Amino acid sequence: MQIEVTVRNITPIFSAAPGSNYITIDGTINPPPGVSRFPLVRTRMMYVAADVGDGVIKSVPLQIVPGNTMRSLLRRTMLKHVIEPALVEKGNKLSIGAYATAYSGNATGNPDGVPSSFDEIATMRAHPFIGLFGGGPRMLEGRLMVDSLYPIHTNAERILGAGYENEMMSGPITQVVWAFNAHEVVIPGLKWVWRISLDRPTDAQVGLVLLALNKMTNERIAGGHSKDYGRFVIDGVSLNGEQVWSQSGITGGEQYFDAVAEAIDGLSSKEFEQFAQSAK
Amino acid sequence: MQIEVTVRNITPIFSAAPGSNYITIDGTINPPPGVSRFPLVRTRMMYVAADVGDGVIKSVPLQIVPGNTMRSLLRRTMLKHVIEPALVEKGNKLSIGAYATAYSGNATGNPDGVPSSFDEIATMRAHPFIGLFGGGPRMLEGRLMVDSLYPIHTNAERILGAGYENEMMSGPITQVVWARRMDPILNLGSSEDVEVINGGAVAANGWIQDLLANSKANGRGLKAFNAHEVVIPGLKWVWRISLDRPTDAQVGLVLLALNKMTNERIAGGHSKDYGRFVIDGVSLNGEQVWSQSGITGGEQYFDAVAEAIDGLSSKEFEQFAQSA
Amino acid sequence: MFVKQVFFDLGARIHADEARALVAKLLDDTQPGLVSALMNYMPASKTSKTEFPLVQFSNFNQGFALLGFGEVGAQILSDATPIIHDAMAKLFASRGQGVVVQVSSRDVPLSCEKRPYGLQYTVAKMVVQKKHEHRERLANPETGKVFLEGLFLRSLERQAAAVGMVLPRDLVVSFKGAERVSSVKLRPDSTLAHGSLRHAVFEVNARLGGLWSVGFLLSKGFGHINTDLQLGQG
Repeated sequence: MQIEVTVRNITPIFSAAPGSNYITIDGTINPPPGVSRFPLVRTRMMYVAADVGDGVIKSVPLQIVPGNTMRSLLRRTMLKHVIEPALVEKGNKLSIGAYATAYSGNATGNPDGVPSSFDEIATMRAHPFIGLFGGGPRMLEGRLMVDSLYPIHTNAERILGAGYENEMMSGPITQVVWAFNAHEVVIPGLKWVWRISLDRPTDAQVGLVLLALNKMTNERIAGGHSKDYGRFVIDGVSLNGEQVWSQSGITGGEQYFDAVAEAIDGLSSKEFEQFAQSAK
Repeated sequence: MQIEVTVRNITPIFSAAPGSNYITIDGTINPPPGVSRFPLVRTRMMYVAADVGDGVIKSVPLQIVPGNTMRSLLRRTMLKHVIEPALVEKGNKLSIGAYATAYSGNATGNPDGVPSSFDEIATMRAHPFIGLFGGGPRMLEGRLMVDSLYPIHTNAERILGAGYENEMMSGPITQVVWARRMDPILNLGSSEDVEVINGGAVAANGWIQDLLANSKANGRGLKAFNAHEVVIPGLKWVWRISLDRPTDAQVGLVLLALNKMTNERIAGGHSKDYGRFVIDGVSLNGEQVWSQSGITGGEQYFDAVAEAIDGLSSKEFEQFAQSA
Repeated sequence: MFVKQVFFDLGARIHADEARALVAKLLDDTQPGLVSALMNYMPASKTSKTEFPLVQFSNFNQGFALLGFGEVGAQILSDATPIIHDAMAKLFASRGQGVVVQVSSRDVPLSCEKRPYGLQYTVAKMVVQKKHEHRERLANPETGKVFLEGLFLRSLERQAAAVGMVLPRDLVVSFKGAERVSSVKLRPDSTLAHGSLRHAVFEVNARLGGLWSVGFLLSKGFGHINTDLQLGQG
């Protein structure tokens, strides 16, 4: 529900881009001829309309972390940090296909084109995780809408023009790190905006997203696990635009946290098996 | 009555064009076969005669959100934030036919052959919702005509004859954005994560053996890799919502939808946040009425629609949807 | 043509020859035809074939891996994978808490093109001596050099002939040096050992575009490396 966090990276970010790219040296990034080819895995590309040239609007490059990856990040943080640890007691162990439908979108391929009856979608979009992350056999839409990670940049000004007059990154953002094959990463210390959106959500769903954002620092995204890429820290979480973050955590809007705590206290596996069972 | 809604998208716009398109690793949309083509669902495209060079007009591409899509979007935001709160505050109860005819123009797929009597036409066209969006079994014509969503680009230069001669974008506005699936049971690793799965690690290993048996060998497993072409974010579009002899209540309902358009999404791709936008301006027969706090102006239309929410019953929807 | 590479993850590293011995022991009781094809045995008895090994083990950081050269080896690998994976699943679930066995696959194509400039390739764990005459050749560098050149060229030629693709016969090779000299053992606690080179560097004018195996003891995971990694690796 218009949840917008800002994060700071400390290590490089490597959200690799699909491309057959190659470099010779830092003077030219993609050479025309094939002398001294050294292959490149680019970071993720986002051409964007921006005010470059003092008045005109042009497509310019800018490097992001995609919202599909952070949607999977928010998903795995909640599933592996409260949903599995508050599911590990009192029985109710997940099915294997239920675990696939919780971690991925579906249990398997070929989702059945038979739709589900409404008493399902009424029960599932009210439950904290399933209505947050829809899909499965019926490809349920869900409520939670995950934006891609936008660096607070001069190319990113028209998207982020309202709340940020200052703290505005300019010039180069990215650099090449070799190890003879080259890799392209985002320089650390950049401030990013990650936007989380939900339509008409229940108290437990926004509490779950909020609880996950209390603890988002631990899991590393968009880089090599061996290469130490992915560390980030969060300052400035906004909840309908009002600042709800400190060093110790959220400390604000406690009705959301009470609601989701009562929800995972009442969490059961039956809704997850009613998700993942492909009614073909 | 002409309304020109000039908007700026916040997120990328993805309104999927039908058509099984294909994409290589680097560019080359729809390659010759055998270069390992990946599936590609492009954004909705519109060919436009445009001034390419001096004296030549060619059918160039320019990719849009369809006018059917935003006609249903304006209709859906009208129903979700004006008509349904009114009908639940007064307790007026729709039928399944009235509900389906309100959101989809018809109740069933078979329209009635007979035409509606003229008193019924006058009542449902003086209705501030049904007059905007007609349909029904007797196939009513709505007063509202919704154009498709044109970006302010050189390609739409012949389209934007009046206004928008500035803010004139030259280069390309689309992007191939890649999204993949994994099988996360192919990413388990530790059996302490598998102790949540009932039956132990043997069932997870059976799913490993299932996907390797699929890999040597048409039941699809998981772990896809797909691309979709989206519009870039941050570019400014124009929308045209015109009206055919409107009552002031119908215009007030359109402006009530335009006040809180920004909650809804002008795209598909719901989970990827695609479709977030902010309205830069709203032109009411050329005059600008848009502010940061909704619409500043058009007070007679709003007053007319405030008198139209009062006196609004479900009965008009019911004999609009009732088939002879 | 193409060679298929199957990676098996158990959470701990086991050596390729030790994995070969371990794989034979678990399946010795049941399904002997699958074991015969995997180890390249003669269809009648236990003795392995004299020809080029289509199926060979290799190295994997968290376990071991299988290489199947050509369509026949790929099919043998394709039908072998579920039974072997279930065998490790039962073996590692019999003792301890249990570990998830994780698989991976690649279908690396093979190619070769002749270029008029020398190209460098390094091979690790290279067994070169198997009779006394090769030990006599290795004493003098001049008469051991041409032996190593002929061994490398005949290895490339027999792998091209076994995979079913044509190799140009105007290739020239050159050997620069090897970092270390070490022995290998056929079986543990055996007095017999075979001499071997470690981190040997070779220079071929032509280029290679896939997994290439050279020399002796190919089925033990000895002396093959991915050339496709080594183009511009540095």
